Amino acid sequence: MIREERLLKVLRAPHVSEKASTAMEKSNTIVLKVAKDATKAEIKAAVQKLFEVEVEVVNTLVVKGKVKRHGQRIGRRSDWKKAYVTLKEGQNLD
Amino acid sequence: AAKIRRDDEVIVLTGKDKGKRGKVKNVLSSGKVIVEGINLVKKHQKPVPALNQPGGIVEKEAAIQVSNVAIFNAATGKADRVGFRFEDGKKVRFFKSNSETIK
Amino acid sequence: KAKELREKSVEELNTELLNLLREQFNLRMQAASGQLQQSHLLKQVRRDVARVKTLLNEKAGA
Amino acid sequence: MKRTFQPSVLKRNRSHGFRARMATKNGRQVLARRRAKGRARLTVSK
Amino acid sequence: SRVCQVTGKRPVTGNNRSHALNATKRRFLPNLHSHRFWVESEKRFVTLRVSAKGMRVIDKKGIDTVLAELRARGEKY
RNA sequence: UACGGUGCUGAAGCAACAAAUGCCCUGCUUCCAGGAAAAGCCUCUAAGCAUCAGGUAACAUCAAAUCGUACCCCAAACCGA
RNA sequence: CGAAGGUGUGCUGUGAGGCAUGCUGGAGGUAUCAGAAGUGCGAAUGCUGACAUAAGUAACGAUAAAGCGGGUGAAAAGCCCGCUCGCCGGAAGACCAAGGGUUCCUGUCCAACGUUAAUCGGGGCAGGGUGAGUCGACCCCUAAGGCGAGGCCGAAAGGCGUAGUCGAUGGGAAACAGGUUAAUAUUCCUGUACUUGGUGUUACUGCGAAGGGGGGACGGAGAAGGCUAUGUUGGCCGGGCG
RNA sequence: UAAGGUGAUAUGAACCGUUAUAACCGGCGAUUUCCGAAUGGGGAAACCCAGUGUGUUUCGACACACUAUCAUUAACUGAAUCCAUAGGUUAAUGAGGCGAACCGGGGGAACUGAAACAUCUAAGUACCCCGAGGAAAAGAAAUCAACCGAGAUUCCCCCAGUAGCGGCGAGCGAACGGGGAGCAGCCCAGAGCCUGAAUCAGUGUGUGUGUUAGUGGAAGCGUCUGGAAAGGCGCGCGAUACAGGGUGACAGCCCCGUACACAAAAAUGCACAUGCUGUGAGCUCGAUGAGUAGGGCGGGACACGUGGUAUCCUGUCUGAAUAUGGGGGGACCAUCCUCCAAGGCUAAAUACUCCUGACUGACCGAUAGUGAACCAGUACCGUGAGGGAAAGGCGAAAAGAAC
Repeated sequence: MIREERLLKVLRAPHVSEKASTAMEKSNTIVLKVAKDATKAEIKAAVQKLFEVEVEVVNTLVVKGKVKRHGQRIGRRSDWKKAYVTLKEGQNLD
Repeated sequence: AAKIRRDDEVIVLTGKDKGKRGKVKNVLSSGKVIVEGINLVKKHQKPVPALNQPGGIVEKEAAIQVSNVAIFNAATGKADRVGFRFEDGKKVRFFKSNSETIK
Repeated sequence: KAKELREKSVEELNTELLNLLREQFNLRMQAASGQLQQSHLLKQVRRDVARVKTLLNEKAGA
Repeated sequence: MKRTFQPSVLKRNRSHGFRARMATKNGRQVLARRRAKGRARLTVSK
Repeated sequence: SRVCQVTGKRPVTGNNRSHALNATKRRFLPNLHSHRFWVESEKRFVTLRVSAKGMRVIDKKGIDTVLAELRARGEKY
């Protein structure tokens, strides 16, 4: 049982990319940016409540931040957690 | 306690537009005002495809120091200095010369 | 808004907070896409939430 | 030719890392000194 | 640590002076000894690492008094 | 046919011989220089509990989180400026 | 109506120097007589920066090796495609650990970086990319060793060490084949599996550990025999008739 | 406090706000991830893994609190062993770590000087360690003095480079006494009377005065040069304000300020005033700090190196008298003088500046001044401790050069 408030905080964004699109189309799997602390179960819960859609399974991974250079000064982008969430057969997501 | 404000008509004490007049357009945190029609510069605006800008020699209003302008008193027909005083529990500006309140 | 929200119960407050959170979430969802063309909204919502939280704390043991 | 530095992360940490430094008085002193100096990287710890 | 429990005698530093006055640092340890002292009131032996001077003091005063003093000082025995 | 590829389709698919330093082998034979530990695992009971829990029996269901996963790796990416 | 500074000129003093003035410069300077000194540089194999010399000289980092056609382009010995040639093949191939930490893939740019050119790049910029119950870590267990309640010892700091607790390089449950991405895969998909936990069950009925026992649990060398990986030949199947 | 705002490189976007919950500034609150004394256990810091309890559940799980060690006190429990004690489990209170210098204590060099070198010097310095405070330490005569007297400690100037010490070398170097800064004295070794009597600490209240935002705050125009006037030349005015900074060149009167006069809902420092809690004052009688003082042996400190060496401290072995007594007066004795050790407390004058504010400089002005005017303890170097740079200036205004 995850708290409503917690759930709302978990899910950061949808992730747009070719791969993501492919996943959505073929495998019925949505690619989300989620909180770095968000566990799989929590993510699933969030998905179910907040998008109103049955979840088969969630795979997560941590994306490491790229090191960049703004002019002369070096600086690193933040790490962030990506989640492939596979929706059950016949579940169409808006 | 700022003697010149957004909608005041001012007269210029110094510079190329000295003697001229104009309504303050806006006042900057740096201690400079931009007055309508006074200090003009012919900026060469570089075109950009986005934002629908054609780009040309645009004549715009550059800033001027607040110290360089003065609040004009319509009655005297001259530039004046501004003082502050409390009328009915509320601070108000007044012309030093003639002692009348700014309204 | 704090003076208005101060005249409320705990339960009432909680619901409001929840609503605010939901709104924020929605905004975030929109923001990520090209839907939200009113960025200040997000800023507002967070502030509101914070205020609500503060109020709650004041009520419960202060 | 086998050169002197032959890196190993665990070894480095055990040797020089924060916890090791903390463990002893001299280590602590070193840390303090570093702090005083204004070092950004107080220890070898990543 | 070589410390008489009754008297508080620690080691103190000093010199060996030779015949040619060659100072070299040395210590002066106290004449410590662990000794079981019979405590007549409690009816048990209390072991104390004590100097010969400490022993003498005890003899003079009474072990009980010494014990009390120690207690006051916050010292286990 | 975006000359990158994509979609459909698809025969036979056996036998003999040779064969490891790999496996049986944590084996066997032998030698003296005489060859880790602890848990998992199996088992025995004590205090206990006593007709409850616990144990094994299948069956149902739920569970398995977290972090790593790119790329180089006898090297142009590591140690040698 | 042009300060200091810079740079010429003229005059002047026995000298250190001084005065005047053209150009440059664009805002400070300072008589006099006193006062105080970070008060004068050619040398210290002085210190810092700049710039020479050798000199457009040596070298351009394995003597595995190139040639041509087409493409793109401002431009092609070097990039892409093609056909030849050559080199490695117990490696100069493939997969990992360690270590690195985005170098991966795509688009784009060629100032600098690349010992030449560069359209190319491990270079610049932007975007994308790392999916696990069963692989590894974590986790349970311990070795060498470390820390170590009390404790023993020590001017202080601290040393040693019991109970314990950490410590892999060792012991401990479980997944395979195929397909797929520009870039991940025993992680995605397809098929077919396995594991050990709870919870609930009906069925039964001695369970229970910080303890006992077993097991785990182990050397070198040698010898075979049985195997498979793998390879060869034949058969088969498809294509071929130079 | 406000008419302007949403920190900076750094614009833009989307917005808020204008007479008062925009923004800004100050008081008191709230929130305050993880690591770090780090404290539930562990650990390769910013990570891994728990236990217990209280609530919830859509019954998959959640949440949030507590759980270090030591010291001390209390409660319960509890061996060998009868009672006990050790031990054990809880509970409460405190501690822990960091920090410039200064301060007290525990340890403690060498280079060097002596033209070598060993006593000696350097020096109780550097350094290490423990502890404390805004200061610390010391402190209320068993002190000096000299037959006159002084009257706790600390600090400054003299005394004096004197007297001394000293391989009588190199060097070290007082005191008495005088002038100043500041000055304060108290309690326990114990019981009688009287009973709340001075003082101190914590803690409320009241007053005064700071501090932490602030408010008002004088008086100038014309003309010439010029890109621009604050400059020149005219004629004015303010000044308890001609400190300083800015403004298109040098401004008392353009701006910000300055002198001067005012200001605090709230928090808080310091003075007195006062309430409450603890603390006991004055009087009489006494009592008057023993392994101590001294001594021997060994060291150390005293300017004083064992010397003819007083005095202090003590590792070691001894060991009085106890006011009819004892200490000291620089070997020692006698006389006299002077003080009362072996229990404590104590403000001031003194030391220092990581830090805050204000002001000043015959201090520097980018190879100077901090290492660092600049995103510097950074880049870079090093396994690590550690080392450690370079680099300021367009213009008045970006008007930063459309085509």
